[PDB]
Amino acid sequence: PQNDYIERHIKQHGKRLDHEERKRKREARESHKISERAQKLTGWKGKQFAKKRYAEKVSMRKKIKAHEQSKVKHTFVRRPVKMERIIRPSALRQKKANVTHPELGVTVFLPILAVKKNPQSPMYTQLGVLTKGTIIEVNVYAQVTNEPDRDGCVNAVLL
Amino acid sequence: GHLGFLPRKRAASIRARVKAFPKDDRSKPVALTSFLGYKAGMTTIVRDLDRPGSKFHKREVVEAVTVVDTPPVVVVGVVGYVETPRGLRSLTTVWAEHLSDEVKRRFYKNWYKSKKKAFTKYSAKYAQDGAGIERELARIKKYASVVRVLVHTQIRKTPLAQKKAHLAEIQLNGGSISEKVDWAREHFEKTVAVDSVFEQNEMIDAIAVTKGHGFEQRGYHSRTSINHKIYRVGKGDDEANGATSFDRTKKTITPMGGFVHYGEIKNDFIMVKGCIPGNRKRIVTLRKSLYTNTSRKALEEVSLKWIDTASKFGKGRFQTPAEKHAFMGTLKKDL
Amino acid sequence: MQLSWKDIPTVAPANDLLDIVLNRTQRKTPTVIRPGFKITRIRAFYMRKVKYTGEGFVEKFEDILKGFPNINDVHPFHRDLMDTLYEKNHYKISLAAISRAKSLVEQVARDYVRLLKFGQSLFQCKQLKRAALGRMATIVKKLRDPLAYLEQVRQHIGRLPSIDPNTRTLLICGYPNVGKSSFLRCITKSDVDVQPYAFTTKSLYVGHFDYKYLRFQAIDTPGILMNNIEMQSIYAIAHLRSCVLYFMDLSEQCGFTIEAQVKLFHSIKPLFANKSVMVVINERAQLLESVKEVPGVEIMTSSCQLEENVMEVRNKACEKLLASRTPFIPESVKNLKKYDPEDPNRRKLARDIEAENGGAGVFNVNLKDKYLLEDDEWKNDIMPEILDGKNVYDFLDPEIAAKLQALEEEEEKLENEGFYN
Amino acid sequence: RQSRRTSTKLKEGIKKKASAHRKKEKKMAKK
Amino acid sequence: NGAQGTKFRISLGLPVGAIMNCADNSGARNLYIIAVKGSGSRLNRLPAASLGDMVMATVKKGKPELRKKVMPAIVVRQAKSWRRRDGVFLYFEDNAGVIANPKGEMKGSAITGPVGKECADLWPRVASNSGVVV
RNA sequence: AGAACUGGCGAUGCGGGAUGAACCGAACGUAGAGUUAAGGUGCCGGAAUACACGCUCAUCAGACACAAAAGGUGUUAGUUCAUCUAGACAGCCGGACGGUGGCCAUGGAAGUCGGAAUCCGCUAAGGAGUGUGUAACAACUCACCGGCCGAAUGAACUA
RNA sequence: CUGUCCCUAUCUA
RNA sequence: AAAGUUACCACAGGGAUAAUGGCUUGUGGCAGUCAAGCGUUCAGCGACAUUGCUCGGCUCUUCCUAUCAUACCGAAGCAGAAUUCGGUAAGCGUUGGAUUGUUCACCCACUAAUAGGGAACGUGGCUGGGUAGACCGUCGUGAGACGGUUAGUUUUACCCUACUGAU
Repeated sequence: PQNDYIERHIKQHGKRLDHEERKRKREARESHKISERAQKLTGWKGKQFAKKRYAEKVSMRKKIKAHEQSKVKHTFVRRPVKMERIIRPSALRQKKANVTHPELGVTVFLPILAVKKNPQSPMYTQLGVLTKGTIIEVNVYAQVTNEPDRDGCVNAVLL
Repeated sequence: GHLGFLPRKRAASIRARVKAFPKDDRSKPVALTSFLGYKAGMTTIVRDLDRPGSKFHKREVVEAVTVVDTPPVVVVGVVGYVETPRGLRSLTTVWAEHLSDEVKRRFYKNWYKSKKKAFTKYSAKYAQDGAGIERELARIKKYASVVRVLVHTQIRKTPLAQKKAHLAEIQLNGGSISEKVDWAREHFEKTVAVDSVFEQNEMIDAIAVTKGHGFEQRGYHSRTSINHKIYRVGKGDDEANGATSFDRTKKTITPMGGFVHYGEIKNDFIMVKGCIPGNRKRIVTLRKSLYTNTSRKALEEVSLKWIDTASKFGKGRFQTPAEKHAFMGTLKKDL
Repeated sequence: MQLSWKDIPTVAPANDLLDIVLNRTQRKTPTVIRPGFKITRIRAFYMRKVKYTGEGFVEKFEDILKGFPNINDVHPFHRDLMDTLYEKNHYKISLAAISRAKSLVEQVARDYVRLLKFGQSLFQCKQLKRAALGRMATIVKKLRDPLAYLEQVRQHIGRLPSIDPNTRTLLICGYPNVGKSSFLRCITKSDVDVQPYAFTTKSLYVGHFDYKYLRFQAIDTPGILMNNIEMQSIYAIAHLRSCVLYFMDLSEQCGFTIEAQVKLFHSIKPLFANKSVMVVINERAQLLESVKEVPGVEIMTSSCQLEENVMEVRNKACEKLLASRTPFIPESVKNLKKYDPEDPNRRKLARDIEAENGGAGVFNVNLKDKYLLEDDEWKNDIMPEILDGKNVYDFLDPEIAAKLQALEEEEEKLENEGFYN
Repeated sequence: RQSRRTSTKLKEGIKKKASAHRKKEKKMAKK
Repeated sequence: NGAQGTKFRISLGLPVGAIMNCADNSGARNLYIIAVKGSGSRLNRLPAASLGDMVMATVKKGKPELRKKVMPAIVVRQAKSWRRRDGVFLYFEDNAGVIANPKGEMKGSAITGPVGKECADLWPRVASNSGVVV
């Protein structure tokens, strides 16, 4: 427990007399073991193995192409006045939205100022709902492109 | 619970027939693989413990050992079993031409009203110039692959009032099946000593029907207990059977005033540590471990130090009447 | 702990940690539900799964944080040793990254659980759960570099020496390539060859030895001539309470002239002046007078190729560190020879007899043939000790024949008088 | 092991789903 | 640690919640049993200790220093009839125990009253601090 | 989901789909003979264990639109390109250079801790070096050619 | 302090 | 001078719903490049990595594996010990007492470990927390309060049967 001794011990005494042979045989068998796993593995494990193999193949293809390139050379909020028993839980209220600029490669998390025009209802605009397509204003107009009710986030693109 | 022991129904009969027998070494000398007997109460034994590793090494330990009455067993016939795809099959059987009154009664349910014509016809034909018995013996020697010997207990030599013997088959483990029947022929009408089938320190497994309990149905079921060591083997005529090398007191193992619910031991008996399925007066059959279970506990010998033989009824402060007389002394009724 | 942090749990990379957490969530918790199930039941099931995932992530992060020692909150010697090998600010930033990831995971789990209970449909609940899992994966994914760094430093810290600055100790200093480790080999169990190239030892070596029954150990250093390997030696020299031995080569080995070595020793003198220094020399010797200008430094002219003076140096270093009715004996015992373990002809002990007989669990020691007796013929004692319910031990006694004769005489004197009739 | 029996309810649901998918495919001819 | 052999299943008569006198000069008057270490968890069974067993107990009486604390305790007297290997059944005068660290070192300089043979032969340190063994 | 139109169900037996309310056939008086539909022709079950061309060996294949985008050194049939007696692929024997330890980064880096150059000189061809290791070289391997070698074969895609 | 319980067993009508 | 306007239009009037189609699980949302191929030649779309901030809690039995321990094997700076993951694996086990403003947050210990669930309104084999249908009419200033009418139905069972036993 002093230093890299295990490497030093290996150097001063050597690895197993068949360690290299075992590694070579394992590498040779890997060609068939991969196929066996792709054909034997079932359930979620098969899905994971297939996804990993596809990702590895895509990465290898991309690397080959790169080498070839070089080879040439939910709502928003005694304030209520006239609303009936349509109480909206505070959990559905979010003050900040994700705003991205189409012309700039930078995004800023900023508070939501006011809802301009919520589609699918004028009542939605009055109540400040955040359905997809709603036009809003942000403290620097932007429109929400995602569905906050299904993901809990409010993504908007500056108009 | 234990689903393996189900169904917990009544046993087929009091005599629990042995379902399996130990291995059959066809080269060893002919010998019996089981023996009959009757449970006779229980007693406490204190002995030294020669067992290395145990904390109690070189120490005395109190233990309980059961006592089974085993009068000499007499052979009356043999059974030849052939091998068939549907299991072993009995092709024929033979008898000794002479049967004790016990087995003759065993073949009748109302003996006193019976004419007692148990084997008169067979015996009459047996006394011919052979050709009837030798034929069966040769047939068994030719086809039979395993041979079992039929024996019965000497109930008339037992202090029980049953007066009826129980037939039982015993497998022969030794020499070839021809040697088996050859040895059996020399033993027809003869008796086999209890000490010939077992010896001291040998492990045995008992098989018998446990005490019944009626509706709860409970009890009265066949059970098997294995790994029971034999502590001592005695004889009815061997006076001072309860006298250990240390105690050396001329007293029989029979408790003062006799056993509880049982008579007195005046025949050969087997002493084994622990209890046995069944109760007193129940017929018990003894097997030997069903296999080579010679562990250190089995291997180690048990040198007995003292044997308890006091009055089992109630309590007891003395082992023999002499001790009681000496301690209590003379009394009014004495003189 | 404080000596060697070999107990730190392995820091699974972002992909491995995320895979483990997701597998634990999928396996332990149930995963079977139907749209026809009670809405509250589905909400509770999804919330429980999300909470289990968050708890697993929090537990992993907390274990990683607790196992790893806070460099700033560790002994100054160990703190500086870690700083030299791993940049202290970088390590602190890496730990803060894990802390921030844990805080973000907790906040995400709480926010989603608060929002999840309001799901009006199974699809909405499933989408919220998937969004929470994606947030957790993204938080874990960003930690790939800090997680890899943590795993590397964990796998490297385990093999570090268990140095004990508080204990009295001696430090082997001097120029590199001067066989400074040869002295270590011949004074302790350590094993490092001469290796005529200078920087063989990329890390400190420690070896234990005992003098006057007092515990001691020696620490080897690569040497000084501004690099990590050289830098770590400075803090070891300064913080450690050990005495420091300066090694010098009085030969062409290492190429450095005696003047250069003396000048370097003088230049580094202000750092170890209070360490009770000693100098070992592994017109040429005239310059040693200048070295001796320091009262506390001796000049051990020697050569580390053998044990010419290592034996004396071992005691000298320890001494410098410390400076900072009549009985009855049977003649048989005196005459009996000692049991030589290596001699095959030595007297066979009970161990040999037991081995020749069998294992310890099968051989039983026999007390017979050992105890003395008047006649060895009956050594196999079978003492009954019981007779007709009477204890023989209460009657065993010599010269009982006279008592029996007296009893017989009394019986005769009572019978002739007609006592019994 | 899984049952290979063709459940009547499942079979009819399969036909309904196939008809719905065919309707969507026919209505998707806008490119 | 402390043990010198395998447990022997003697009769158990000291379930959780029992109180026994502290047979030592450590100043403690009695020990309250909260759990029995090394025992088996049976359905609804209360963990039962016995002579020579190591259990965790809290000093319910004595000097304030030992009060409210929990430390391992070794039972030296059970008072319940049990079968010894030497034939005859025996039981002690009353329940008693001693307090010691998990290493078997007794807190009191000497034990008082009779000490069970089984506990003495299983805890050498207890026998070292014992003066009356059986 | 809504708007319109057309059948089935009822005011419908019967045959088949093993079993049915949406499937297929189908003009209902009681009988005899033959010819058919769907559905079938190894047995239960009346009918060829019929003929012919190909396909699958599947650690629970298979005999009826969806979790389906992919992987498999699991089979058979194909499209494109390219080499092939100037010697196809494979298997070995050799070479695998010279500036130069290219320039920076240093306790140290001769290609394989690292940053960008990745240039020129000669070749049937040989890198500022694809991988193993040495503090560092060393050696070894392919990127690439020749010697033995003797004919077809590789890469990407379709069924 | 108690069979509520560890842990149930026994007798009576 | 009044009429329209109003998706808060509120109070009454009326139309039809709302009481697995193999469901279900581990990797997000919006934004951009990278692009198997389709877009009339292919006027549009688009996989994988990449980037920006971001009603609990009781009890006996059966069964599933998505297995905490026991058995075996591979990997990991695996020096030993101990530890982490993965694969076969359900044969055998998965604890004695306390928490009661949501008790499910969560107490202190034992044990090799104290794995999650199904048993179709899953069961009371099992306990209590729970907090309390509709119709009409009267007084209704924008608003709530008093009638009256009513439903309180898986049930004993010497009914079927698995059972444990017994003729």
